[PDB]
Amino acid sequence: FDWDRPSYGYFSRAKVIQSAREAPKKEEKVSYPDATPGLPEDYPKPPAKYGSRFHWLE
Amino acid sequence: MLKIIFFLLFLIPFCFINNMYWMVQIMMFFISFIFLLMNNFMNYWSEISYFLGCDMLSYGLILLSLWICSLMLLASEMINKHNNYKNLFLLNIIILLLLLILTFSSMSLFMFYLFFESSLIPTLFLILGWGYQPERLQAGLYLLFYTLLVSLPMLIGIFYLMNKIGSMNFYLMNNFMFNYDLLYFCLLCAFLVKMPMFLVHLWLPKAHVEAPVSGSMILAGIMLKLGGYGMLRVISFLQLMNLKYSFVWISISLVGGVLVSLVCLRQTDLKALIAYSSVAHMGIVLSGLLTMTYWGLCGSYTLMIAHGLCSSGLFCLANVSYERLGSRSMLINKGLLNFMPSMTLWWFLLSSANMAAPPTLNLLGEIYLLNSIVSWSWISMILLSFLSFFSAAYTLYLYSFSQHGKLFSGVYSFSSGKIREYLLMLLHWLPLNLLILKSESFMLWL
Repeated sequence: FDWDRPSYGYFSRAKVIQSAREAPKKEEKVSYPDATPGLPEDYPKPPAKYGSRFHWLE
Repeated sequence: MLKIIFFLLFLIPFCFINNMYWMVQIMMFFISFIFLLMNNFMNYWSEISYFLGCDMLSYGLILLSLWICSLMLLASEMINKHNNYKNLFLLNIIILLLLLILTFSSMSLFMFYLFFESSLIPTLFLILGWGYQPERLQAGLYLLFYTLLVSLPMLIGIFYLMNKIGSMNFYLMNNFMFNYDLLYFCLLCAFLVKMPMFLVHLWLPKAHVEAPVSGSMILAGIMLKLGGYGMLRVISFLQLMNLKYSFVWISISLVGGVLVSLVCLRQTDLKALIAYSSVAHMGIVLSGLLTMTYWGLCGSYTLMIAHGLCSSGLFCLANVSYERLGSRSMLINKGLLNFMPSMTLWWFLLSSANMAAPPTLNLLGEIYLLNSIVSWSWISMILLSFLSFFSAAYTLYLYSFSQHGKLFSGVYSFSSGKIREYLLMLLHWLPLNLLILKSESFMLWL
């Protein structure tokens, strides 16, 4: 049959093929519109109204 | 108002410089004069400064303290005579006075409590530091632990009021009326202790008998009033709850006053007898206060001023006698009219004031509490007659027994009365009369 024995390490290599299935898996990213929001850095921070407001404003 | 506070603070260093004992009182008397000029107060708060105001109620109580705390220095000249840690002693009073001024001048309920108790520790040092008898320990704890045991639960009642009112300021609190039974007991059982009430007075005869002369002044002079002053601010928003349990307090104090008067008659100690006399009158003050009527409130404020000056006055005289005779028992102290006849005059006037004798400011207040109580219920005439009758029964026994009879036999020679003592007695009694002229101011705090 005019065939040849492949080299010893022939089949241990990475084998890259042309996928006939033609359906490589897709890629997506989960979305949580309801995530716990935090204070954004762009938010302006004016002085507190009457300061600490603790007991006698201290 | 800060004028007073910063004046006192910068007088603190005078405790450290030597030979400044007498220069202190003058600064303490002079500030009273300066404070005496700034009376333009009203029912509402005035002279705001960062949290310190003063109305007519707070003014009289503050001015009472400055006067009394100034007389403490005159009375306790023995501390200066023996250099018995006088510098530390001075610092105790200057600190103590500041706590009082803040306590009455505080505009928010939390502050009042903050300096309410904080004044106690300077008093506690005073008893242990300069008391003679060994029992100042066993009387040092009673003063500290009766107060702390009932003041710590009050702290919870204060915080529970923020979460409803949102603030401590007294004016904003009056807009509310609370219905919770326990809260009533967490803001009055703490002041009923310090009045004191008859059944929880067990600390008062021990603290007063053992404390030094100066400690007796302030204990009888201002500490019994902080309980009274506190109530006047916190029955405003306990009106509804006050009606369900007032009859318990009125009965106890009224019956408590009578029973204590009999206990007074069976005493044999000057310090004890005067101290038990404090519970007797303080029973009428509390009784009229809880009546909540216009008269019972104005009268109670008046009598607290008058009684403090008197009971503080009577503690001077016991110290004078004790200093020489060396014993505070009635049996030792007899016939002092024949040793110190000039002294016996002051014994009478201060004694007479204690039994609601005219024209003293004491009779003005006592007429009023009596009116409110009678209006509260005609059944109150029974003991209110007994209590006023026996309130003179022991006063005569106190005065007559100690001044009239034949002299003691074993007494050794001792000095006669000094000018300092006479001047001390005048300043106690003489305002107690002249104040009647301008009761306009020290009465109508409502």
